[PDB]
Amino acid sequence: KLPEAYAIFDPLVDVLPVIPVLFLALAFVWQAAVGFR
Amino acid sequence: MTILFQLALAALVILSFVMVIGVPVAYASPQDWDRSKQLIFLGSGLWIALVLVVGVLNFFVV
Amino acid sequence: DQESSGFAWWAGNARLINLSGKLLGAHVAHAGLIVFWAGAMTLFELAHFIPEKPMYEQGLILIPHIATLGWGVGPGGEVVDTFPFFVVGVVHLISSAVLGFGGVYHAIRGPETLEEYSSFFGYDWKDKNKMTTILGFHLIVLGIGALLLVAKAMFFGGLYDTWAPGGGDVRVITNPTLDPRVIFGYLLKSPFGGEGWIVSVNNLEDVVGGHIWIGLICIAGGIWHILTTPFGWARRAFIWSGEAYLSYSLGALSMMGFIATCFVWFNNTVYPSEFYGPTGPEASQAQAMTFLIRDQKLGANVGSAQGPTGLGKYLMRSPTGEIIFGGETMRFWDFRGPWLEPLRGPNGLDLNKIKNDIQPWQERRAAEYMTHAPLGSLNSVGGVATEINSVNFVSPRSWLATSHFVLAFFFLVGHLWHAGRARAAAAGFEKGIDRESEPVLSMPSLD
Amino acid sequence: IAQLTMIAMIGIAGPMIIFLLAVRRGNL
Amino acid sequence: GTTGERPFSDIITSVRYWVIHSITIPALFIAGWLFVSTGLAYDVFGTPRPDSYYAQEQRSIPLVTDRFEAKQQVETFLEQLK
Amino acid sequence: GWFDILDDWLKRDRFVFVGWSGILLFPCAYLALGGWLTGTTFVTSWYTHGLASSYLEGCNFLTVAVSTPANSMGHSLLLLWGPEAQGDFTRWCQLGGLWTFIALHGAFGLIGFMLRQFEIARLVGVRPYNAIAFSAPIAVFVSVFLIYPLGQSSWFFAPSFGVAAIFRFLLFFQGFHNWTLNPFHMMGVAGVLGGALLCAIHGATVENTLFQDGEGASTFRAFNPTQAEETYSMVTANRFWSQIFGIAFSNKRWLHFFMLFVPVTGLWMSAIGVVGLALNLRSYDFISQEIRAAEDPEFETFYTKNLLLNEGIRAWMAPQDQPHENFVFPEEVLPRGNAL
Amino acid sequence: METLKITVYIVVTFFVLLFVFGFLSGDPARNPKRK
Amino acid sequence: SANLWERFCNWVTSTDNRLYVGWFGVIMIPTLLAATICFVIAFIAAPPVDIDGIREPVSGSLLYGNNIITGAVVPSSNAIGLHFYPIWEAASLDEWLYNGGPYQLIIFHFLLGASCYMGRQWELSYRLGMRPWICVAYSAPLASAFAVFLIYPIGQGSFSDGMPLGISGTFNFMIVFQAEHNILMHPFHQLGVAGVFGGALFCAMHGSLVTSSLIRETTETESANYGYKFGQEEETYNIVAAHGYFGRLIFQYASFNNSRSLHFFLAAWPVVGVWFTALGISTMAFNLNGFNFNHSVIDAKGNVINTWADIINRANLGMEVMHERNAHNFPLDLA
Amino acid sequence: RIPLWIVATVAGMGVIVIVGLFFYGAYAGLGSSL
Ligand code: CLA
Ligand code: CLA
Ligand code: CLA
Ligand code: CLA
Ligand code: CLA
Ligand SMILES: CC1=C(/C=C/C(C)=C/C=C/C(C)=C/C=C/C=C(C)/C=C/C=C(C)/C=C/C2=C(C)CCCC2(C)C)C(C)(C)CCC1
Ligand SMILES: CC1=C(\C=C/C(C)=C/C=C/C(C)=C/C=C/C=C(C)/C=C/C=C(C)/C=C/C2=C(C)CCCC2(C)C)C(C)(C)CCC1
Ligand SMILES: [Cl-]
Ligand SMILES: [Fe+2]
Repeated sequence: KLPEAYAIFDPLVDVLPVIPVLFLALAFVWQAAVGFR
Repeated sequence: MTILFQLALAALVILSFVMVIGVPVAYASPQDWDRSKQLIFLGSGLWIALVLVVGVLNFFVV
Repeated sequence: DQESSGFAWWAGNARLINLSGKLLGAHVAHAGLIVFWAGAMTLFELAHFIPEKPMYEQGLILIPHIATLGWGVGPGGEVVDTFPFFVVGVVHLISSAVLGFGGVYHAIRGPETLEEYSSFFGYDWKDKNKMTTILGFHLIVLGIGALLLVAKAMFFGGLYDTWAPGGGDVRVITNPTLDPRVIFGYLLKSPFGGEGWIVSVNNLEDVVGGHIWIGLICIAGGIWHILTTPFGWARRAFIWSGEAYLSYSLGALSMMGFIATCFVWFNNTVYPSEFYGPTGPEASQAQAMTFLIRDQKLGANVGSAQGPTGLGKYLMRSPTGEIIFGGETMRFWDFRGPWLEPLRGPNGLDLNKIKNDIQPWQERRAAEYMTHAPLGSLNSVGGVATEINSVNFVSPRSWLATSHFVLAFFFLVGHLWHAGRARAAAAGFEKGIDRESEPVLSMPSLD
Repeated sequence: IAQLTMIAMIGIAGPMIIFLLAVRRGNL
Repeated sequence: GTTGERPFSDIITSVRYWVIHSITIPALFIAGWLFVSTGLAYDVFGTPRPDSYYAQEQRSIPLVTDRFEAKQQVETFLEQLK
Repeated sequence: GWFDILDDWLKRDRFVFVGWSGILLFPCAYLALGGWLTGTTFVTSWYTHGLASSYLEGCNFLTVAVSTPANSMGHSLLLLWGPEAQGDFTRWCQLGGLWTFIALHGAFGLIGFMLRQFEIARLVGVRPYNAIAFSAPIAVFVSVFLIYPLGQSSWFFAPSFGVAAIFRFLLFFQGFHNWTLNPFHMMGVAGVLGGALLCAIHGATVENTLFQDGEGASTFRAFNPTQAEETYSMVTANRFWSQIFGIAFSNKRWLHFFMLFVPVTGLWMSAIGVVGLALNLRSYDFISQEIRAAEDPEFETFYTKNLLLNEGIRAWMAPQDQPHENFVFPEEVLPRGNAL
Repeated sequence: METLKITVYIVVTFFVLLFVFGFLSGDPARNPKRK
Repeated sequence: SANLWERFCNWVTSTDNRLYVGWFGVIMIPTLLAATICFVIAFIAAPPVDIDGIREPVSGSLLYGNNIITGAVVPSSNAIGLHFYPIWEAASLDEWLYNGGPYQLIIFHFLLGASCYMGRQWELSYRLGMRPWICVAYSAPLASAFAVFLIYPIGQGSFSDGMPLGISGTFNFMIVFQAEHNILMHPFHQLGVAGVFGGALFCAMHGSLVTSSLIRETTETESANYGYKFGQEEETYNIVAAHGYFGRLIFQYASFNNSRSLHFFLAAWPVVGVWFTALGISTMAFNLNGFNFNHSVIDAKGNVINTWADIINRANLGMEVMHERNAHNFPLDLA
Repeated sequence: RIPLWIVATVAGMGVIVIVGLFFYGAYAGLGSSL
């Protein structure tokens, strides 16, 4: 498991992996905002 | 040392969160990034030290 | 700057084909996502990692990659120190921010083009020299990397050798096979049953050795390209454009994607069954082992046992005469593995060793691998499609192999697609047939 | 226990860094 | 290219809409939730609760075996504390 | 006259065209879709098949379904107010009344919908080849969800409305009817598979034989919504295929009619095959094969192999697939190969 | 039988050469316009 | 002679050939002729093949008691596995026909040629000045043959596990597959039937809409087809009347008015769907099978409450328990 | 007036949330196996 100290961040690291996907998503938020040019 | 470690490490997280939302809107709206080129620089510089703080400081807690 | 009067929205990234600067941001921001993943995932894996439990039973695919390089493990793949895992994970995670910075910068602040803001970095797709040169730079960076492995193995610690004399363990390779006849021999090996081509590497000497050759040969070509231009044919053969170059690299990854799929599925050496799961053939072999072992203890003479078809319940012969395990497992008689080798003789499985040299660690090894074959469902339910819920497991070898075949495939389509466009782009009709000069209309009727 | 707290913020973070740009109107 | 109806786009954007639907949408939601969470749904559809498939001992199924006296037969199945 | 005023209103060009047909379509179509969505989440199949079949019980989008009524019900229409349910709603649900509900309602909904096509076509003044085509899907629904079970013992053997609940319908037909070996089913697949080819091939042929009518790469905008010239080189397409396949179209009117024929004829054939499976008049075996297999123990074809697979399917499934038969098959009677 | 192997091998080499020396022969050139 | 080879290359690549023998063709034409000729001879006169390597020959040729529906070309022996088995690897033909030699000669040559056939579908498009990508549509059906004839065998460890070359032989491949992988319960397969059903659907959709909105130019007693001449300038149907009807069937914005966007969809749907189905067989070739919801929903006491998912499992066990009667010697089927 | 692109990305996450709750429910509910 995560080294004793960082344990408080266990929950945090639990979500980190999924982040990359968000970027692919974000690109769509953007285009929508800029009214699909 | 321990709390001192949890401070640096936790602050390093909030700085990143702020830095991550910062740098974009910064280069984004050219309403400056000259006055913010100052803010961003301090954010970038600070960050590095922080990582190095958490770095060396890790070997004392864990 | 760039909008609909460039490309359509859903083809947005193609508007960057001619904006060197911004097109660099992409590659630097992207390369961040890969580092980000690698790092963020390692920490995710470790966060769930349970030391006293097989890695393959925990859905790991990165920690076992580190383990192979001799890190945090010891005898038989026993996990000693989880620090190297944590390190590799956090280090990457950090560097992702650094790269990500540059990415974001070059794509929204910095020069939108490079050519003027520095002629050294700026480039021209058709500039056969700049291309062969940048390519030359990367051919060196990759070359040093290939040596970065050779170093870790020979000097900095070693790698996990499952074939370890005393039984699987971290070993320092200090005798890399450098004999070209052997090294390059692999490339001349058949890709079918038995002779397995590259995937047939079965010892670290060749691995380390082969990497030495690649490291050099690569940097050698790295310099050659810095100091040259494509010849004559090299120019009258290929298409020189931003897309065409992409395509070439697409088919390249595709091919490597297929090769990787077969490596993780078949190879035992560079993919230790101790960290990943047992290979497909290894598990089916293990069943034969297990039951030949069992029934023999019940007083059965394995050597002369006749099964339903009259072929040999436990032991039979391969098409070339060697003694192999019986049953449907006759198809995997090409399997070699630490646990099973000491039973093999000069003619295949020796009836005497099998009769009294079977060791306990082998019986439970066979049992272990038998009950952990790479069979499972999407929802992660280990076993045959007809099995019951209880054992939540799907071999890492199954995950890797499938994911990478899908990727490899689509990339071959990607290849075709970008290669087909480049050829039409070049010659100039990738946007429709010229209403006026319609080529077909100038050709004689075949009727 | 409920690290959904995390996701939530880093989730609204993405649209935010472009929303603030719709306010400060510029460079989208 | 048009008909009487007010262009969805306008409506999905009108602050009036949300002022209405911020109330209406969650309302329906919380309703349906309660429909399940209050066990009402189970009775509206005769659907067995996790503890109502078999009687404690019995391991047989309450298969309806005849059309006309089915309803009557079904009721009897609920009898054995099923 | 009110009639013409009633008409007037209906045939008014709205967002969602109503029409006379709509008076039949919308009521049913909505009830059909509704009943499914209802049962899918709330009603059970315990008292009917001894199966959990709704979200409320724990089933997921794949395992959920509106299961058929008991075998006891027979071919009963199972009306809410009929002898079975007796006006009671809850009972109705537990006796699988929602099946005949969805079935019969949806059935009329398909009549209405085709009528709609017919009605809307007339108004817009176009030919009704959209209606002719839609006869194929009707035939399928009619033959499979009605004609088939009408030939069997009861509605219980009709396909239950659900994803997984349909997969067993497939497996059943294999195991019991050896449906894959049926000439009509084959034609069926030949049409659907071959129809999904024409779709793909024609689409690709068009997109890559287009004229240039714009200066952009994304040639989509470059299209003239108001006819005129052909948007793609029909002449180039012809030469292409004529050299790569040897055969090629050259009459868009025929090429397009062909695209209607192939998948519609296919579905029709697949229907007839099932209409025969109702009476169990299947295409199970080849007599010449069985006779040689009896006398000669070394004769083995991929056909004989398959029949054994069927034997296993029937023996191992029948117990929990046909509860009303109270089947009890001792372990020793269960056909099995070696080891497995 | 050892012959057949040889023959086949030759035959396959022929066509495979014809193929490589083919696209090599300035294939991009071969097309309607730009070349 | 302008230069023999220079001419040769001009002929091969010539767009004036009745059939465009391309560069890819130079590999295609021979490989496909070997495959077909070997097939036709096999299917008609080949002798029994010990497919399962257990000395239990399965005859699948006409002359040996089979008919079109049952007959097939049987896969190479399981004793051979993934080993290369060319004619020159056998003491005699007699041995080669017994170990299912023809099968490999066929699958390898076909897959090879069928690939070049794609490569050609590009080449001619190039030589004619038309956009490429047609070959990319054909990449889906090809990627299936590959998945069914090569990927699955590599994955499963033997060519004896590849789909046989025959009607009934194919049904065997399916029934068994389902038992060992539960394909019907796999996302990729479902997307596959979606693409195929959808395809046929849309194929009927387009087909009908268009043919029904044709501009009149024909007599009452004259084929409506004649109202079109090969090499027309303007369109032969009212795509605006078509859209007008279909737009009213459902609702306007849910209807195509752009022939180009229509035809892309028409091609995109099936190809994408079949691409996934091909990835399904290629993924389940590494034992990553369909969803296993066996004994999922259980009651308050622990009793197992069956779902349709379970009824499917019984049907699957029957296939499992009965396939390859004499081929298994041990408990688990790991091959 | 509420900007469309926001109506979507909000209604969007809102769906990923509910559909994700379903996916969680598959490892806890009655549809579990435990
Ligand atoms: C893909 C990699 C890459 C490339 C090709 C470039 C290229 C460029 N960047 Mg740059 N950049 C990158 C990544 C990259 N960057 C990253 C990750 C960041 C974030 C930190 C930045 C941040 C950045 C800024 C802030 C700026 C540039 C600028 C520039 C341009 C001017 C060149 C210059 O800065 O000289 C720099 C001088 C060097 C040649 C010395 C670099 C030597 C370093 C210290 C060692 C690197 C070690 C390396 C990783 C290992 C390789 C060794 C191996 C071969 C053995 C140039 C086009 C400038 C620009 O916009 O001007 C137009 C500018 O202001 N970049
Ligand atoms: C691998 C992912 C990726 C990357 C790296 C890029 C990169 C890029 N795209 Mg892009 N794109 C992508 C995916 C990606 N795209 C996808 C999936 C689509 C389809 C939806 C598009 C569609 C698309 C279009 C249609 C266009 C681009 C354009 C561009 C370029 C200009 C960027 C821009 O317009 O800023 C806009 C700036 C903003 C509105 C701010 C965005 C927020 C930033 C970038 C994210 C911050 C990251 C992180 C949160 C902060 C880290 C800070 C920390 C390090 C301290 C740029 C090189 C444009 C172009 O052609 O160049 C002129 C363009 O027109 N893209
Ligand atoms: C491609 C490389 C790869 C591989 C081989 C794995 C492998 C694995 N991951 Mg993983 N992962 C990856 C990338 C990869 N990951 C990435 C990029 C991320 C960031 C999002 C994650 C995030 C992640 C998490 C958060 C977790 C894993 C876990 C796991 C393990 C359990 C597998 C699982 O349960 O699958 C189940 C997943 C599926 C069934 C989803 C299939 C999705 C397919 C690809 C969608 C295809 C649809 C298609 C694209 C639609 C397009 C068509 C349209 C355009 C028309 C397994 C070892 C788990 C673990 O470690 O626990 C033990 C775990 O918790 N991974
Ligand atoms: C991966 C990085 C890389 C890349 C992208 C290139 C790219 C290129 N190199 Mg190159 N090169 C590299 C690494 C690389 N090189 C290295 C490491 C070396 C040192 C060994 C060289 C040495 C080198 C030389 C000496 C030359 C090039 C040349 C060229 C150019 C033309 C090559 C060509 O026409 O091939 C097409 C080749 C064919 C027509 C022959 C195809 C037959 C192949 C080899 C066998 C069949 C492949 C098969 C499918 C794979 C199976 C595996 C096999 C082992 C069994 C091209 C730009 C040429 C040039 O133009 O110089 C500037 C040239 O003369 N390179
Ligand atoms: C107009 C569209 C429509 C149609 C065609 C149907 C059709 C049907 N519904 Mg239905 N239904 C509809 C709308 C429609 N529904 C709506 C909107 C609802 C929601 C309120 C329902 C709710 C509903 C339920 C709850 C049920 C049905 C059922 C049924 C079926 C059997 C009912 C029956 O026996 O009718 C009988 C036919 C008539 C009453 C028509 C009579 C017309 C004549 C001309 C009038 C004569 C009257 C006069 C008094 C007679 C004098 C004779 C004298 C000797 C006494 C049938 C297929 C049942 C079913 O599905 O069972 C499986 C069922 O339980 N429906
Ligand atoms: C926090 C943190 C961190 C990190 C961070 C990051 C880096 C982040 C990123 C983030 C992101 C990056 C996010 C994103 C998100 C996104 C989203 C959430 C999206 C959504 C979208 C949508 C929902 C869509 C919609 C739509 C539709 C559906 C239709 C069409 C149109 C549109 C597109 C609109 C760190 C590590 C430092 C540490 C810890 C803390
Ligand atoms: C261009 C563009 C784009 C893209 C972008 C990108 C791609 C980006 C990237 C980015 C990135 C790539 C980022 C990164 C970040 C990172 C970070 C920020 C980091 C952090 C870290 C940390 C924080 C550390 C540490 C730790 C540890 C050590 C343990 C405990 C926990 C923690 C985590 C704390 C888009 C599409 C949007 C749109 C268009 C434009
Ligand atoms: Cl069989
Ligand atoms: Fe068309």
